[PDB]
Amino acid sequence: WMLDPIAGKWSR
Amino acid sequence: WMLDPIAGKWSR
Amino acid sequence: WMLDPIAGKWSR
Amino acid sequence: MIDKSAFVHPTAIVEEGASIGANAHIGPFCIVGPHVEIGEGTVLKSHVVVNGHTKIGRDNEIYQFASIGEVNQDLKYAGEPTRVEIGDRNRIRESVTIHRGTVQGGGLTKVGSDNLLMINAHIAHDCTVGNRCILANNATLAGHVSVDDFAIIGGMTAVHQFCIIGAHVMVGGCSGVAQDVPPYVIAQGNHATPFGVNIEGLKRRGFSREAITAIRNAYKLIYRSGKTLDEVKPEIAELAETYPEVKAFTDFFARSTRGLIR
Amino acid sequence: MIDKSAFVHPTAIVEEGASIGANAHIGPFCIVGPHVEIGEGTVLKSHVVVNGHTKIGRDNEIYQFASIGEVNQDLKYAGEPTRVEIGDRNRIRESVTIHRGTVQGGGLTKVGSDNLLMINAHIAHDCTVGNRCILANNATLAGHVSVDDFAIIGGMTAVHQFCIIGAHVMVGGCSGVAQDVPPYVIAQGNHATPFGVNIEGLKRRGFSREAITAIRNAYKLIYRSGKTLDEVKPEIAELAETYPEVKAFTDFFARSTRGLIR
Amino acid sequence: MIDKSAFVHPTAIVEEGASIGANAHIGPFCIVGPHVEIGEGTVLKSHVVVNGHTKIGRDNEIYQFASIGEVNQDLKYAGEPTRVEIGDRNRIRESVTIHRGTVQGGGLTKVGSDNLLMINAHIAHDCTVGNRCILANNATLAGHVSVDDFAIIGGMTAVHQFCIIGAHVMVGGCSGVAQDVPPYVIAQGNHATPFGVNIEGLKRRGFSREAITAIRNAYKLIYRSGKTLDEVKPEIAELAETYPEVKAFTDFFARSTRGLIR
Repeated sequence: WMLDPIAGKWSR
Repeated sequence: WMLDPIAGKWSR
Repeated sequence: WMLDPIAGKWSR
Repeated sequence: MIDKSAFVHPTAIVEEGASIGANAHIGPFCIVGPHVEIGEGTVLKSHVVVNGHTKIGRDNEIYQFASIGEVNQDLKYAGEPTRVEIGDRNRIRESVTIHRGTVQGGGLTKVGSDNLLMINAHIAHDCTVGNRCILANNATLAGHVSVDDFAIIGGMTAVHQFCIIGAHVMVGGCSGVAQDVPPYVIAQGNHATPFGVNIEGLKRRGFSREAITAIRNAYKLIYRSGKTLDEVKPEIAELAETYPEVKAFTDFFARSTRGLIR
Repeated sequence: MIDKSAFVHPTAIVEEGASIGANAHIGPFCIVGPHVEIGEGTVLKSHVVVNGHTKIGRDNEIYQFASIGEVNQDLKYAGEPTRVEIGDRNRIRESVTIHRGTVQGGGLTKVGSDNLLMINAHIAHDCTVGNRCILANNATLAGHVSVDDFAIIGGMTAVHQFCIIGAHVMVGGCSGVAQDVPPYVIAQGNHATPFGVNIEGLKRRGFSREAITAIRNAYKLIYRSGKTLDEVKPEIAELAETYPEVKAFTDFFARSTRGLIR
Repeated sequence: MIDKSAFVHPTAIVEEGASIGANAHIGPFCIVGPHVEIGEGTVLKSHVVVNGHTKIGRDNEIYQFASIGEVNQDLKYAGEPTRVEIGDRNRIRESVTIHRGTVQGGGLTKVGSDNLLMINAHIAHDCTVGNRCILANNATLAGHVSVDDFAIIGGMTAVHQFCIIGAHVMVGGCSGVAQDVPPYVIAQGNHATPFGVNIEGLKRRGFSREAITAIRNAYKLIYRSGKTLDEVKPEIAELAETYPEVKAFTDFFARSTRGLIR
């Protein structure tokens, strides 16, 4: 799990 | 009537 | 030819 | 007055009347107006402008080129003595702008605690940002906007005037929010539309499996059942009788005035 | 020279040769180059950089972290002595950037009077902004762009090089304007397309019912009649013989070089 | 130490330990930390903040309100001594932000030489920008992003974490890049998709007709042949045996971890 605030999404 | 410059629209 | 960096395109 | 334990750089300008708490740090080239209150341990790195009737909490870190308490951009504003209130432990990055309220909007722009306001984030007049929120790079809140606890607003996203961004909501970057976003929802696009529940966020914040399922069922009622909002409201309130986390929807509906994104 | 009635903060740096008008105010940490002219009553809050061969009018309010007259971003620019001209009573907000022109583009970037340039608005080399305009947060004008009177450009909107934004036009936020926008039109999206006439704007600016109707009919000719632009031009000119407000279209067509958005 | 030929404005603050090269120029109100190295001929116009363990090359021009080497925005960062490395002859415009890396990401944010970073461009922690690149106004690179040589990123475009923007790529403005972009490709939209080869760019950089054709054929294999990426890889490697410029694809695939935009 990785939070990408700029993208505004939780990435995997 | 309300002008929203950031939105770029006239709101109601 | 014209480069428009802000637009991110090559214009004519 | 300036606490004896606070540090004020020789190049900084703190106007008489300003109140600087213990162990606060006002870096070089900063400007602090006479009606400003800076809490204990708060740090202003450098090149920070803080003016107006503004109260800032404890342990905040405000970075260079940020503008706090400044005159808002509303064309109706005429210099009235409005205010700004900022809580504790907020991280306000480079070029962030937080403007004072307007009399017409309530006279107050408020920010809670433990928020991360990334580069060039904008908080317009009369906005209310809760706690533990994240406004990503260039995130822009138009006037009169409410951003509830734990909400995350993606980069370059603009929230239109008077809109509410519910608690635990996640708004994708490059979006345009023109209506209210119920809590626990993921929204994206211009204009923004719903794409489900922020399950990962809820997991990380301690929500139980039962609560998350109840929340998903509440989401389905709103966007899947096909039943008008007014028929769904009592259904959700009913559901909240067993799962308290669902009451968030109920409290949200009572505040909504722009309608829900769909 | 600096007028005796002007105020220059001790920390500000005004280079010999600069001309500062009566009752002007140069706040702390500002930098004013030797080829700059600041009109009567103009205020530079603090942390403002103004350089190059730049002339600024009367009663302007320029906020912290703004950069005016600075070297443009065109890769062809080689330091030639180009210019910037700004009118009266403009409100230039935090982080706005207005760059000098290029020799290739005419050597001049011009801004009129009574404009509101919101946070981080950008006016590139060789642009011409009229009067009573509004560039919202992060609005970006690429080089050689013209923004006519009363035009409003939404937040995060970028106008591509050489494009013209007609008078009384309203561009929705988060847009990409790749072609010319006729006056009185509402445009939105990337790339931008027309969505009718800015009726509310025209109402507030004193346009009569007859003029608004004539304008709507002109709009229909362009986007509804189905007749090629060249067949419509004489028709609109004809219409303007009775309703002068319609000549705005005629004057606009004569300047257009990027074609109309559709 | 500060070279005898370097100029440090009296209002600037260069902390003991900083290394300033020959003929460098540190303008008014700049702040340079003790762990900073500024190369020969580099200019800091004014109001520039440079801190952290940061090394900047020769002949750079850094404009007002830029923040270089500053603490990154990653919530995991806890103040570890990470670094930033910037090359030579870069033009870093107003309000650009370049943040230090994170231990988790490798501890380094790197920028090459001859790049143009336009107003408010953002280079997050752990990014690697090559040479001769252009990041247009408000272009935003999330953490761990790689931007290869000659790449141009349009205005207001955001590149998501860990993505790679291939060499000679052109990303249209107002875009959202969520995956890797092969070299020589033109991408645009949110999320971004491919629209062909950057032919004009290749022409201007000396590519022969044969190389451009080979590159277009490689592009067709990836997006037109319909053959899975793994079946195409050996085909492209085969093609590169005759046209070396095509190996760029091969080297790119070896680094890709987010998959290709489609």
